[PDB]
Amino acid sequence: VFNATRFASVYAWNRKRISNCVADYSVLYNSASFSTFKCYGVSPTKLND
Amino acid sequence: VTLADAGFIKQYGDCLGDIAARDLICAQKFNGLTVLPPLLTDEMIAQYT
Amino acid sequence: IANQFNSAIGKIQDSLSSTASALGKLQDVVNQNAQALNTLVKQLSSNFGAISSVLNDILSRLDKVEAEVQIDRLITGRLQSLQTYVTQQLIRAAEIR
Amino acid sequence: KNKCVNFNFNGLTGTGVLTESNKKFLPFQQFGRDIADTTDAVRDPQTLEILDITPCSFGGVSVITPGTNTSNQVAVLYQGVNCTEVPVAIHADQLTPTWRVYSTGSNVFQTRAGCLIGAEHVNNSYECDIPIGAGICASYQT
Ligand SMILES: *[C@@H]1O[C@H](CO)[C@@H](O[C@@H]2O[C@H](CO)[C@@H](O)[C@H](O)[C@H]2NC(C)=O)[C@H](O)[C@H]1NC(C)=O
Ligand SMILES: *[C@@H]1O[C@H](CO)[C@@H](O)[C@H](O)[C@H]1NC(C)=O
Ligand SMILES: *[C@@H]1O[C@H](CO)[C@@H](O)[C@H](O)[C@H]1NC(C)=O
Ligand SMILES: *[C@@H]1O[C@H](CO)[C@@H](O)[C@H](O)[C@H]1NC(C)=O
Repeated sequence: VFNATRFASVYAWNRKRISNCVADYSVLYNSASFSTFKCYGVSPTKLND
Repeated sequence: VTLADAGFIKQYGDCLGDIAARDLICAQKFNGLTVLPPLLTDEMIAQYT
Repeated sequence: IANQFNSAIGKIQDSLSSTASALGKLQDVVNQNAQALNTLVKQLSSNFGAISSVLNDILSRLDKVEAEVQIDRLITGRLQSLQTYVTQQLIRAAEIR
Repeated sequence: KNKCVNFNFNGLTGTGVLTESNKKFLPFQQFGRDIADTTDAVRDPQTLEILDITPCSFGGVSVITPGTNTSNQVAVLYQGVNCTEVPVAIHADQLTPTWRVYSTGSNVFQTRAGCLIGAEHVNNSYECDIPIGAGICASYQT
């Protein structure tokens, strides 16, 4: 998702299904690489719980 | 006249399981609301009468 | 006079065995107290403008500072639900007295 | 099961005692809810059985006293409680009231009003001094 060579264009934005897996959101959210990481019904600290 | 709780003890085994679905008095008590018994029993009111 | 008293006491038993609603003054008091308690339990389902009615979900999903603003909304409305219940019960206690 | 715990199912945190349920959940249901919109049953995400959730036992505590210039002796009513829940409270873990010298027992009385500790049950009746409920009163006497 985040490092794939080619993104979709915003008029035809791609959707991937995320399923049957252990996510780690500390591995994402603690990265220095993101200018925006903005949440709308959960704090990004709580995503691992 | 049919009463809704007289106050005369709830001992968990009479309120868990099937009763935790089919009784309002367990939804009241599990939310911090309790009936207290009257000081005179109905048998003492009948002795006065 | 004795046979008329004995027959009139017979009609009390027959009526109390036959009609349903005669103790409606006592049943209305039991119904009002039950309906007021059911109303108070049901006010826990209200969000009062918070993200959830469920206090544990606010604490599962939000950090200390975000959760305080949501919990304050539930405290405000639940405290108002108790102040309403206790005022209505103080007003009913005067009718019963 | 049958023990008071801090549960967390799929991120649903709560405090309660878990029992095996006979509730008939459909495959698309993970939780059941009360009329207060609180979760009151859950399907365990490891082994798909249904667990009833019930809150850890609780009740009012009333303290029964003569005047403090008459005595420092008090009795305690755990109100709406069967006696068994006050020994089972044994303070090797926590409670809301920190004190537990009463739960020594030896002078426990079951009333309809609750579990009464620190008062001797006597068979001979008197006029009501301190009202406990359900026909029971307490008094400070020789
Ligand atoms: C307090 O709880 C105990 C159980 O822990 C109750 O004892 C049961 O009483 C019934 C009716 O006599 C019997 O069928 C059971 O066999 C008893 N069980 C045991 C383990 O003794 C007791 O009745 C309760 N008392 C009150 C007043 O609630
Ligand atoms: C958890 O383990 C049990 C036993 O192996 C299994 O039946 C169940 O399907 C597992 N849960 C998931 C999500 O597969
Ligand atoms: C309370 O008891 C003390 C003695 O311990 C006595 O001096 C006082 O007058 C008493 N007061 C009342 C109101 O009983
Ligand atoms: C009360 O009296 C009965 C006999 O009528 C006796 O069996 C019982 O043990 C007595 N209880 C107390 C607390 O003395």
